[PDB]
Amino acid sequence: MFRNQYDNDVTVWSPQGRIHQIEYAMEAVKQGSATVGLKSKTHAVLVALKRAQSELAAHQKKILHVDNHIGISIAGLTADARLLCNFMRQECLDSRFVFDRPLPVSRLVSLIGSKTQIPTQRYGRRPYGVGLLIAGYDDMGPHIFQTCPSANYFDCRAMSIGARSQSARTYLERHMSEFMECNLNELVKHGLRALRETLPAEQDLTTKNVSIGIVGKDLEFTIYDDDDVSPFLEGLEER
Amino acid sequence: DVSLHNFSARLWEQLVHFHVMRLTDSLFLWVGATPHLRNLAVAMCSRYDSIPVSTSLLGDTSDTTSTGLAQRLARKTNKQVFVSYNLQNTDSNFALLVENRIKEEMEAFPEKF
Amino acid sequence: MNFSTLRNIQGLFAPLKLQMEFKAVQQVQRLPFLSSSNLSLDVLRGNDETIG
Amino acid sequence: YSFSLTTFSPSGKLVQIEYALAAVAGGAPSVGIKAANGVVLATEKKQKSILYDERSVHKVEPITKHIGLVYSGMGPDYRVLVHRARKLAQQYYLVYQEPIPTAQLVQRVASVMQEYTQSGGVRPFGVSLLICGWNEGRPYLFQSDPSGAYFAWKATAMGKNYVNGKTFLEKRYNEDLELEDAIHTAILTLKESFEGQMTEDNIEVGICNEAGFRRLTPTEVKDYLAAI
Amino acid sequence: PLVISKQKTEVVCGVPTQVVCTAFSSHILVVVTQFGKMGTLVSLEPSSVASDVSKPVLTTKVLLGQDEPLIHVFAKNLVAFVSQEAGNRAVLLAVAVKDKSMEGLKALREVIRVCQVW
Amino acid sequence: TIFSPEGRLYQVEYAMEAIGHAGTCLGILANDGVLLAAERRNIHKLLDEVFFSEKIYKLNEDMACSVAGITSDANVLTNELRLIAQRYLLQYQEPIPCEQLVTALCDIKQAYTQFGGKRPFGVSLLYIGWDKHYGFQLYQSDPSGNYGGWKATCIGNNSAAAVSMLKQDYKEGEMTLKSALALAIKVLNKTMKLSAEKVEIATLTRENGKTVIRVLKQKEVEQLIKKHEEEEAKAE
Amino acid sequence: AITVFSPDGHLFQVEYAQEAVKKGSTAVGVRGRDIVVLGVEKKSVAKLQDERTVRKICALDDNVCMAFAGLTADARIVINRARVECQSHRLTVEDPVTVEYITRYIASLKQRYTQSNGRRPFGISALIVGFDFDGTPRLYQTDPSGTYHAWKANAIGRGAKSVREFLEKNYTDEAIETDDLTIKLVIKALLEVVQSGGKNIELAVMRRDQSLKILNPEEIEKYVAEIEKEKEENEK
Amino acid sequence: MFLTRSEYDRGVNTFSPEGRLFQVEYAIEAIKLGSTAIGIQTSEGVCLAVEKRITSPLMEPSSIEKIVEIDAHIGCAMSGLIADAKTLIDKARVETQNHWFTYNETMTVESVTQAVSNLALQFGEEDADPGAMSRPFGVALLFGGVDEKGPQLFHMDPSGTFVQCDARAIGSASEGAQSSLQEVYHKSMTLKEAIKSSLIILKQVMEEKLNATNIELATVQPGQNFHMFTKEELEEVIKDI
Amino acid sequence: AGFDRHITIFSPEGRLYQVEYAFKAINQGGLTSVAVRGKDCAVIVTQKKVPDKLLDSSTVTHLFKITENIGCVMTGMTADSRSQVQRARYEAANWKYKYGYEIPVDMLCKRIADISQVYTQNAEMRPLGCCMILIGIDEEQGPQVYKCDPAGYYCGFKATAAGVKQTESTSFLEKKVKKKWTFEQTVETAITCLSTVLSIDFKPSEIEVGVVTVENPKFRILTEAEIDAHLVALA
Amino acid sequence: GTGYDLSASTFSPDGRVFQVEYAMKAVENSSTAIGIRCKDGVVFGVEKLVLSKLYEEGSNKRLFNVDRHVGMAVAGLLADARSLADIAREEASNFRSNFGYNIPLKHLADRVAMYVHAYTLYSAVRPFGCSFMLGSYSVNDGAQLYMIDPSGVSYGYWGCAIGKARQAAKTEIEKLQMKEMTCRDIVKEVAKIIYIVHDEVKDKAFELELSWVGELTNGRHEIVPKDIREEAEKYAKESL
Repeated sequence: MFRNQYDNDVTVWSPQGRIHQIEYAMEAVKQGSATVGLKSKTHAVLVALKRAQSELAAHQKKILHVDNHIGISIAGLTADARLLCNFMRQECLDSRFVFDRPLPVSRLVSLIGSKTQIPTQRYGRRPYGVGLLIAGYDDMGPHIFQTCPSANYFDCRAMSIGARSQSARTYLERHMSEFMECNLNELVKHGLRALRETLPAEQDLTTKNVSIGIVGKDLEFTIYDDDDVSPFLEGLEER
Repeated sequence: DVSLHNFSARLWEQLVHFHVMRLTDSLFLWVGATPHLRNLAVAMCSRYDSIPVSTSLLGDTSDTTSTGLAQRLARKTNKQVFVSYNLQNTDSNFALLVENRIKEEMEAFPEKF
Repeated sequence: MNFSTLRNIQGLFAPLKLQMEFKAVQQVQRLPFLSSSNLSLDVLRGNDETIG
Repeated sequence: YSFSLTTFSPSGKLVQIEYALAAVAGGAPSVGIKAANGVVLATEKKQKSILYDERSVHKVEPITKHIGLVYSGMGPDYRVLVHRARKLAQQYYLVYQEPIPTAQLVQRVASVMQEYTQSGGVRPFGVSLLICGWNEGRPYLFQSDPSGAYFAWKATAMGKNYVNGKTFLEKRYNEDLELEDAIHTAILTLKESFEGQMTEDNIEVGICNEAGFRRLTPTEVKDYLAAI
Repeated sequence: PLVISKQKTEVVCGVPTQVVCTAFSSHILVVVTQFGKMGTLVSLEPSSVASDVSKPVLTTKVLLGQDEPLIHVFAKNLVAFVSQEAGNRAVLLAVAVKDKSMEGLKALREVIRVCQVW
Repeated sequence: TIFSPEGRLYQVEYAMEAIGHAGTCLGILANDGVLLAAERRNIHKLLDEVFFSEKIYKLNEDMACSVAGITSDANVLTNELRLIAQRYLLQYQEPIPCEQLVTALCDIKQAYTQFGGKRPFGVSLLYIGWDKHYGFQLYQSDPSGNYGGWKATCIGNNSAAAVSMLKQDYKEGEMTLKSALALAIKVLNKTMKLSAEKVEIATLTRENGKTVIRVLKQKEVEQLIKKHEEEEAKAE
Repeated sequence: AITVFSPDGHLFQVEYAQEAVKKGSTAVGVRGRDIVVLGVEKKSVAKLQDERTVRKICALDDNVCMAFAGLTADARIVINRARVECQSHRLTVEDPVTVEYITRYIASLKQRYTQSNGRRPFGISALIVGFDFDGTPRLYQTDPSGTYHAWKANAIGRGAKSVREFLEKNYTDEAIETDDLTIKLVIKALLEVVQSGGKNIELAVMRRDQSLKILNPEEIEKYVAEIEKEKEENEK
Repeated sequence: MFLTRSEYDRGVNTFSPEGRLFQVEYAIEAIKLGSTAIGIQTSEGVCLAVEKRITSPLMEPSSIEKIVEIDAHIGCAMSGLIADAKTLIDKARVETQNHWFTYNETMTVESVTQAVSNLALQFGEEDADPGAMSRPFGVALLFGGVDEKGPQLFHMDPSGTFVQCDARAIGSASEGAQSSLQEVYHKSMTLKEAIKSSLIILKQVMEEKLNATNIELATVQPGQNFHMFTKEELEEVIKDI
Repeated sequence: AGFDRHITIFSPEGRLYQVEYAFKAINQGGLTSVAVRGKDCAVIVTQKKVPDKLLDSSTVTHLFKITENIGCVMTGMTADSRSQVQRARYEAANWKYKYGYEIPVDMLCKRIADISQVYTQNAEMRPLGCCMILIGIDEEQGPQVYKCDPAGYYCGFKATAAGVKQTESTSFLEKKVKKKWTFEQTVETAITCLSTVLSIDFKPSEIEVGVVTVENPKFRILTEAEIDAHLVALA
Repeated sequence: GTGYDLSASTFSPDGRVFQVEYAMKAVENSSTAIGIRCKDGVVFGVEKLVLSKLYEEGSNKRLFNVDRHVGMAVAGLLADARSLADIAREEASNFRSNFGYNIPLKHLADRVAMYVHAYTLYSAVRPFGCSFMLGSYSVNDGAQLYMIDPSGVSYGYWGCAIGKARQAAKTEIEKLQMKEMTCRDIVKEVAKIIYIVHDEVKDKAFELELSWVGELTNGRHEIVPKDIREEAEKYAKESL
């Protein structure tokens, strides 16, 4: 009842000590489909889900390639995702082109957070409305990172974002004790099983609504789509 | 090569300066009274339209002097023309005087345009 | 004595405050209108008692 | 008895200008008289306590060799306007190689004042100015309102109880008035409704002649007060 | 002349190149072409939300041409010092170069420095 | 700066309504001249017989104008008119046409109702002048930027009655300076008791190829009002 | 604020500008074989006003004409801009402009004012007629949103729908056989909303290799009388 | 326990409690007032068909252009407010011509797409001057061209981003047109079949009668250039139905 | 919306309520300052309060050194006072660079007041809630005491006060000045005025004293031993 | 303060700015953190709540390393704290580059406090919503401890506490004799206070974060070794 005067601008503090526009922006992440990310001792895997509509009307790019050792998955606003992807690509390309060495994932994530914090304090601007999952490999090994519209980032062993990702999160929490010793095949199987939990009790994974991105040691970032996901899909059991 | 030319004239109660840079089938023209650059446009002759295709690169979208001047110059010279008109006079006939002076300089020194 | 010297002597806040004041005062600006006198801008810039 | 959020009053005038005039009318009294040869400006400089230092700030200020002014209203606005007036006079002298006429300076100051009544995010000045000058062997006296509307007068007053001062001036003005008699009349007008004892330190007097404009030393003010 | 300009040509990495610099009170115009024509047009401006306003970060925008990260990186690393040494002034760059490499950029930076007008 | 749902400009309407409370001005065009008549709302005995809110300004040697509105805005607009006329004269070695001057001012007036975030000028004008293109002329203006030519018009307070009486008692091609002055005095008396010290009269004419602009004296105004009183007494 | 979309996908300011246009006087244009006719009805006439300064039909160039309906100051600004553009094109390209060229310029200028928050739409509609170099008559219409089309006959203002229905019913290849028939058709179309007869009709015509011409009230009355007499002859 | 008023659709930078941009949604909804357009891309080329509605017999049909030619290998179809698409069309033409004039190659469809999309997202830019565009464009586009990657088809909406597609329909009857396209499109179909299917769907959805004067049709092929059908070709194709 | 929520809107009686609220914000601190000018010296005395026992008392002060020959005491909001002090130092440095000699006290006060005046005529920024008192010695005029306010008004005084109990302090000082000073008498007068107004017997660690003298024109801050000696001499 | 609390450029009728007060209230919904200055060093302690088991250990740190010799503990909005830490790092690096020696903690605190205060004057920005403390040690300067709040006021302290339960923590700290103790006892005291002022029912399980800078570390800010943390936690649990 009393929230009317304090929930229209991002530069207005509520008498309770809150900013409602940031929470509203964070609410926009759940408007996209679900994504799952997990890592092992030597590999990092991203698994995404495509929209249930027909593929004729639109082709969706859910998993994007940033560098030879970094890849991301998006859920939220397409324009914000495009802006962030361009920023990350420019940063990585500048690092390589100048210093002839790859850019650390932690440094990249810190730069992203610093850039995204700015519009939450100025007048006449709005926060970014997209969420990111970042998978990379560097001298310290595999990495999984999560980004928030509130300019917060976390270091994760496994995480899921999107619409109705609570079941996937519960599965990941339940089965997280055996990810380290798994190889690539079992890791992708675990990711697919976690992603399947966000579907109704009768639907099943298909080659036309699954995308996979894999990075790891002695293997650059690669995206598998359409008929390329058949070897990974084969071997899965009934729900 | 690239050639540079510079001239000026007094219109009404102001001194107006003109700067011309000539390239290979290209032209850049700057007009103003103070050393400022806030407008820019480009026009080219195309076979898919009767008016040369043009677009605005910098400045306010409510000012059409640069666009029209670039279009007319591109039609006359059959080149790619960049025009930066920075004069800030509300009178609409002052641009006619500017265009007449530009034309006069054009027949005066045809090799620099 | 300029922005770099002020930053090196006092800190990052002083030039930021000066530029925010300049931008806030300069909001009275429009092209298709008549000529204007920048009284507050000259007072803040400190050149309200000298002729250029 | 009435507060309005509109732009134009029901009488056909700007509301903010009326409020600024109301602010002006609450200031200290000022008196200006034009004589046969010269103009005299006077004002009340009553201080709240003996702790003040009268030799610190002044209300009568010279613009150039032959122009001075006094105000009635808010001090800081007068201070910010005086510097601009001096700068305009210096610019005119530099450009035209001749002293600026009084009318031109009044016009430019009025234009500057009017500029602030149209833009957004600003407020009008809360002062009214009396300007005196000497050109071609002929004295001048002008008064300007916060909105920038100026008129030429022969005798006028503003501030507190300005209607009684205007009545007094109307009753006791002559076309062939001399400078000494003009000074005496101005001091008498100030003495009218003074609610106190007038000394040579709580009032300011400035005069303009063919030799220029200058502010009177307190000894001269005491000598003038001795005659009354 | 209300605007001051300088020009000078050389051969960089075996291909001829022309450099022209023109100074305004709000922009610096730098032309580096190997075809004799203006190709990609890039605008570099100081950021308006920079915390360090004495040495602010630069924002790169492509006005006409192909939009790639390499273009942004090349433009920034080529005219950052020109922007900095001119008193934090905006730079308008028109570049048409066949191939882009760090050695070519370092070679062209000296030619740009020789034609200083700021 | 914002269209009403019915397609109207509230700021312009408010400015016109505010002007509707100002002083009354008159303009009558004759066969050999044109005159302006105004009402002196404020008067004091201590004014300095110059800059005494003289409502009839002089733009050039050929033109003059009258104002009903805000005095400071009127001063700004008149000053701009003077610079425009001087600049055109310097450029073309020829006096500016009256219609061109009116259009030049009206463009500035109209720009403020479309651009920026500033309020429009609350001033109405009345122009009189002579030029070789059309001779004696009389125009009018309003804050919205509209203008038009007239033969007899009035702006300010109680202008509707003045216009009605002018259209009732005005005949084209048969009136001279004396008849125009008498009609103006009658209309002003009806629309305002009138005193000879409460009005200002200015006239424009040609004297051997030279425009002459004069302001009627107090004695002349007293003579005119005495003649009007004699005529109205003889009528009854 | 400006540039705000309605829930059903409309710009509020453009609709309000069109509402303002709807209150203007009616204008009718008809394209013939070798003549173009424009006609505007007069909303009100004051006997003290000069008719030269309130005309709603203007000539942009030697072969282009224009009529408008809506606000007058905005129309004046647009007309001045179009005239300057035509003069500049002639001076630079040493070729006459075309009707489509000037129509596209006007439409682009109108559209540019619906983009930013610091401006407001114009709020006028225009009808443009003329002849090309090869000798082809043209007729175009523009609206405040920036849309333009080509027509054989059209109307704007009050009663526009009724006049459009009348023109659709009565426009045939045998009704534009001659200039007199075309003028009679325009007058008949305009008389469908005017109740006072031919005294409130302003008419102008343009012929091939000829300048703009304005018909006199005597000619208008003669045409009206001929149309009426034909009406009773048909009615028997 | 009181019912109060609350609105979130006043500005373009305001989020609703559920995380939505109502101004952008309204700009997208503005496209429903336009005519229907259909675009199909096959292994042999791209086919574009649009409906033009004439609101009065006094109007000139030739004055309505809803299919334009960006270059010798790129075409476009509009739906919505035609006055808004002029800037985008001019920008695309200028970019393509400038690239050819400078380098003597042809831009890719993706490059022209990015160049156009940079301008359509001017609202919401970090340092956009107030004198530029401040609202989303009220028009949708359908780009079709042939590049070294083969035929391609792209779609844009007032949101400001392009998305690749295989068979897309826009306009007022987009739902029915897409429903019809779903059961017709297949990967092995040819250009003539695409033209026939698009014409059949247009006839099904149009309220008026298909008479080869109220429609437009164009195709792009790897061998030939952009081609727009004439009256005789349109009549010959329609008479097959 | 409203005549008191806008800094650039006059009230029907011609008042600016935001400036009055800024004046009221000075009393939020709860302290009082007194400045007294002598024959050849100037003395500023302020009240020190350190209630928390976990707070380092060496970091709490209100006396500042603008220049080697100019002192200052601030009353009001702490952050605003510190920002004002930094701005004053910057202005003094700029004046020295531009004109080749040290800025006078009256000129510095005038510049500060001119800066403060702009905040009252624009709606996008607010005035600072603090009051500044400057002391110094002129080459050809002697000791000088100046005072500022949020409204932009400044004047010179023989004795002045700021903060709470300002009216009582002025009433006390008026009688002494009218009755009618050596270096010892100025400090004693200031301390006696503060003590009588506050109705508290002072301790050497409860006040701060800063002085300037013609013989030694450099601003100096007294130590606790010196303050205790002065208190013993007074009592 | 209704009607005067929508902007930071507005004064209340009693002379208050309510946006800054709301910003300072925004710190009270964050977990508490304390810092105690000792005879030969400063010890920090943070009560950190666990969000989920899917996060790696060592993420979402609230004890930063501003430089080689400065430690920082934050409370409130995390992004604002990170930006302020970046600002502090930039200031320290600039001072090192110019003057050639390590910046004193007083100057760094003053610069950061002025930067924070710069955001409480205009209506185009909003005040920061975080508080933090700085700690340092030197052979010729001893131990230093400072606090900066959203209003922009900095002071030196002997014992400080920020967060949700700062009042109870301050009351507990007031009973200590830290002026004569050592770090090896201050760590246990900090652990005991953190365990005491924690709410078991309202908040779920938590973890304890500890650090010092002092003589035994030779002027460096580091993390407490695991054995010392375990001993301190055992002592706190057995005392509680």
